[PDB]
Amino acid sequence: QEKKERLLREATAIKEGKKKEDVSKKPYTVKYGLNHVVGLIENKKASLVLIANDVDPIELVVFLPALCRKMGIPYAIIKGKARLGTLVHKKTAAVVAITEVRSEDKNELAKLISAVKEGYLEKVEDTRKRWGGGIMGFKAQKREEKRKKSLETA
Amino acid sequence: GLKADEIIAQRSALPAVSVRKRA
Amino acid sequence: VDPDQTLKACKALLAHIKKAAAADEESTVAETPIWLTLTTKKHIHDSHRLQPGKIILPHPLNTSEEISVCLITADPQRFYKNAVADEFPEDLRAKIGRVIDISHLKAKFKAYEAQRKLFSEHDVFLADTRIINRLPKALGKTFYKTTTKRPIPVVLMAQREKRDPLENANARPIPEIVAEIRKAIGAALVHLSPSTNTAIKVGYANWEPEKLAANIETVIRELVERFVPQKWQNVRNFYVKGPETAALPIYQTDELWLDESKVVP
Amino acid sequence: SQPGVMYIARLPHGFYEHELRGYFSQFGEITRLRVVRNKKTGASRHRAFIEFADAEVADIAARTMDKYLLFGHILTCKIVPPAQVHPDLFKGANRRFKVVPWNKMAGRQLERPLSESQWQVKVAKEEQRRAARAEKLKEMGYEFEAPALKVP
Amino acid sequence: RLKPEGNLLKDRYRSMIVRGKLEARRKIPFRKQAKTKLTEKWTFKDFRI
Amino acid sequence: FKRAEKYVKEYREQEREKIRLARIAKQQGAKLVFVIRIKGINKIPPKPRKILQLLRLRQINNGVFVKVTKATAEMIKIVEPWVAYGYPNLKSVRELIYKRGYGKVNGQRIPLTDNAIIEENLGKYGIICIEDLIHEIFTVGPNFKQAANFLWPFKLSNPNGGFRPRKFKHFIEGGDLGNREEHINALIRAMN
Amino acid sequence: ALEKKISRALGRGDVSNAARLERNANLPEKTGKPRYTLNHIIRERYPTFQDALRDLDDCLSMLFLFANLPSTTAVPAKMIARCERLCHEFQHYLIVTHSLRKSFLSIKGIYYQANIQGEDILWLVPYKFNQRIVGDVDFRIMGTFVEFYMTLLGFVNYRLYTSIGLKYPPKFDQVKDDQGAELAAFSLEGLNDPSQLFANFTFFLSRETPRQPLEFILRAFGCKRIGWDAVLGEGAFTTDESDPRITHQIIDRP
Amino acid sequence: SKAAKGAQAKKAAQAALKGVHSHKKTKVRKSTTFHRPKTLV
RNA sequence: UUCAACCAUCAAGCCCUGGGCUUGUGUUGGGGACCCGCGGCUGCUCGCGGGCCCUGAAAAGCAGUGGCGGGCGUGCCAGCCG
Repeated sequence: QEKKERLLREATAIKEGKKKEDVSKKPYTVKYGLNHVVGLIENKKASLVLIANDVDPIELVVFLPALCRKMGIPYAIIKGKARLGTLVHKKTAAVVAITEVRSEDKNELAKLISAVKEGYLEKVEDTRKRWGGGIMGFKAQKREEKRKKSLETA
Repeated sequence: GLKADEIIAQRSALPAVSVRKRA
Repeated sequence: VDPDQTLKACKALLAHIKKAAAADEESTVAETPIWLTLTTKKHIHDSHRLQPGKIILPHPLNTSEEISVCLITADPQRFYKNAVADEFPEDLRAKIGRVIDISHLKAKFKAYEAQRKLFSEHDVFLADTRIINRLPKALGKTFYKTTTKRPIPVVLMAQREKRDPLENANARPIPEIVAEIRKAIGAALVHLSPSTNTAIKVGYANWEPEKLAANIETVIRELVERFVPQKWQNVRNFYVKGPETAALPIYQTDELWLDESKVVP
Repeated sequence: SQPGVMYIARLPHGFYEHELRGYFSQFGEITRLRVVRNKKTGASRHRAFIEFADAEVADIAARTMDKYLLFGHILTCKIVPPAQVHPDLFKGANRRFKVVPWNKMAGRQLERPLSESQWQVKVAKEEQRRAARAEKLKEMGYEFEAPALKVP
Repeated sequence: RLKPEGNLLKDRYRSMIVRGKLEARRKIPFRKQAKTKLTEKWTFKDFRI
Repeated sequence: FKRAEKYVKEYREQEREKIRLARIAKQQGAKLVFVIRIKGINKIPPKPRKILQLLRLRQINNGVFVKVTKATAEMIKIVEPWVAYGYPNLKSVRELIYKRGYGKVNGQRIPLTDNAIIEENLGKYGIICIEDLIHEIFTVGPNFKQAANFLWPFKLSNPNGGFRPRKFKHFIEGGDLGNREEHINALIRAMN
Repeated sequence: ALEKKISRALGRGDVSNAARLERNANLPEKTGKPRYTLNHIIRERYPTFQDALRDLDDCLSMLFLFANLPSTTAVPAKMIARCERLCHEFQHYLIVTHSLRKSFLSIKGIYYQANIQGEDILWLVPYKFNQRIVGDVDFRIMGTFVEFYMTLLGFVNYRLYTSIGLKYPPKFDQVKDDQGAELAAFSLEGLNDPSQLFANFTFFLSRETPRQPLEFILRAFGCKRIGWDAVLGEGAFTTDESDPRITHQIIDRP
Repeated sequence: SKAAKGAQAKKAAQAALKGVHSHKKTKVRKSTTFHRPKTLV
């Protein structure tokens, strides 16, 4: 509906003989779409990248933290591709990016970037290099505990 | 300039990668 | 207060400033403010008044073309921006470097570094009286820890539900706005704080000593008449000094008490 | 067993003694707490020290609230070692820091009547103040005839 | 000073039942709840600090 | 568990309310108004809490009639962030008293199902019927205080409770402080 | 399904989409009408206008009862106002056609008997007091009856007004309604003997007298000038009691 | 006890870092047989 | 388990016809030189208030003064005064 209203205003501007840039202002939106966001990261235009934690197939985003580290882009893994879809008016978004905001939100964006850098990236710097999984089931853990206490007693 | 703008625009030293020349 | 002692002080202060700067030379002598210092027996005010009072001078201040003036108005800013761009004289158009309303000010200058950047980008700040009570919270201690660049009150309201800014601006005519802005830019500022001291910028070192004498004398009459409680019975001392010079007394009292009630046996 | 001392900084405005005690009492028992404040104005200096009864509780709370983004502030929460904790760190803790109006005291004391002997002290003092100012104005090249103060 | 008697809403309801457009039923203030078991989420179980 | 942001928000709300009350008390400075208790700040300072106790607005969606004097205007100015008030019209007063009118006799709540209760309890003041009560309330007579203390506070409803997606939503949103004048009647129609 | 879509929109945070979808719900709390349209049901249940007139006893008793009830979730306040509006329109038709025949003040309420097109219509109206809703009745299914009965009464009123050649719905003044006009807020306009018992009199109703039944009965039996106290509402012929033109006064004070 | 104090600290940390909706409602099933639910036709 | 917005986007009062005046109290914390005014301090100095710079809404003991009421003389007040 907002796009229809904007196009109506631009049509009236063309009818009265003005450019559409004279009636419309430069937009600031959250950038989305996986190919678009990857292109923005490669062009180093993205200021912040949020990547969904539940992308299937996982190969669509498995390179993206390393890409952000190579390009020096602040990234964060976030819960909910549906949650990002609520931002971008979709059912699902695999990744979203902020490139630039308005002047009244530049401070908030900088504070969010610093908060991400100090509270997520420095904490996951050492844990991201480890292997996951390897957990045993409940009965297997109990059997192993009984075995090790039996060996310690004997 | 502003420290907020510096924080937003801070990147690494690795040069940008482009698929093609753009208008 | 005899005028000859003050005008003699004018030559003495200007000569001392010039010979101290001699130890660009002209640029060092210039842009050096002259401060008139009020010393009272009591506190001049019971609380910190954050709106400066205006004293009109025969020789106005901020007359240099390099002075940048930021004007803060009520919503909308577009009407006042169009007024500056179209129906203002060219000298005021060159002098006014920024027009911003209170809503955009609260949106884009909430940050302390943003307030400091706005502080450094301009010299004289004028503020509409409809919004000047909200400016201490919007500008913080950046604009109000120092009394130099506090927003000077101007009247832009048309003298007589929620007003819609787009539909109506509720503004006085543009020549009246021009006269008010010129008067407020040229006026000198007095700041009321719970103190025995009050410093007023009356002129610069490159001015002529007679213009200093006239400006100091009219500041004396208007300040003791309007802003000093208990008139001259509160007045203790008047000094003239520069940023780095000593204080030259131009009036020293004979009684150190407000009245006979302070003297008790 | 061993008590724990946590230093917390980047405090947003409003996050003061009672708020800190109520928030970290959820984590564990707080024995002492002090927010560093300016004595001239009573305003907080955005830092505080919290002394928990239990060191492991203090450590858990510090790792929980380290780098916490609160009202535009990224909180700092560190555990100070028992070797580097100061013996007088919590002097004046667990009580209000009053806002004393020194400026209003000054106004009132210049509003007080004084007797004639200490008025003689004051006036005499201010004539040597005038004399020192005059002998400084000798090098100034400026002459001011200061009128004689009449004696009460 | 007239004191009205009866209740006209009750009268209309009784007229509905007596004329037989609906049958007389009683109010059920509490309905039986589904038998469920409370358990902790896996993320909150696997939380470690 | 309570959040640190909730602690900071509560402190800032209390500080702002303290500043507002101090400004009102420093500044200092006969119609009929209808006052409805709405949701505001959870923590109430003792003076607005005492004023709400006097006006019997302890529960949300309670409505009372207030005669505008200097003291009553001062109290309403004190408790604006927790109330919505305006000028009720004749239809609003009549519908409130006839549909949700309850009388306080022996400290208990009994509806006005007859003129007998009004005659037995306000007959010494010349009020012998519900229409006499409405006349006293609407014209603000000499016995308006006795009529208003006889009238129980009105328990208004929440129309949002009739719609399942917005079942938990409060009907009146806080923020529009001040007198609503004749626009309190839309709220009276919706909630009565 | 529409409610599920509204829940999805509110859960995703699309407030404009939620409002736009809620505009398609046709809620009784917003429209004053039943949620579902029963116009096709009315013709099926009443094959003839005579059958409608014969069920008008139950219809009028139910609607005149519910016009004085507080707002509930089952029966919202706007739908109660629509009940009152339909009852006032029916009363205005009875006044202009002089179809009202008998009235009776019992201990339960006021019985009215009218004659519309040869059919005797008898219904009971409560006295204007606070009405008690007890737990021994099924109030929600009573509200369903109310929805059906207002759907019937709208068509009955339309047919009666069109038969006597008047515009339906009548002109209604909201300012007079908020000032309390009640029956006096309606202006009946044309399209495109016991009836004159009170024709020559001027009546004044006092404060303690039942204004709506007295006004209805007097205007149906030929009174053209009824004044009353100012608190009783807008639309009085004369507010001042001391007017010399008034012939009769109704008082009930000791 | 020290274990109780530690458990309180862990619960406070969990509430601060994840929230308070730590539990889920699970159906009680008297039978081991699962039936296809009856849907609208 | 909601980190939103919400002061006066002008009112009231004087002059009595000029568009002017008065009130409506509302400021993050630190650091560095340095010219001062006034109070104490024998004095140094310490306070109160000004002047010139620097800063991500930055931070690592140094806390300092007389009381009314309230709570259990008091390292107690989501209560105030001086």
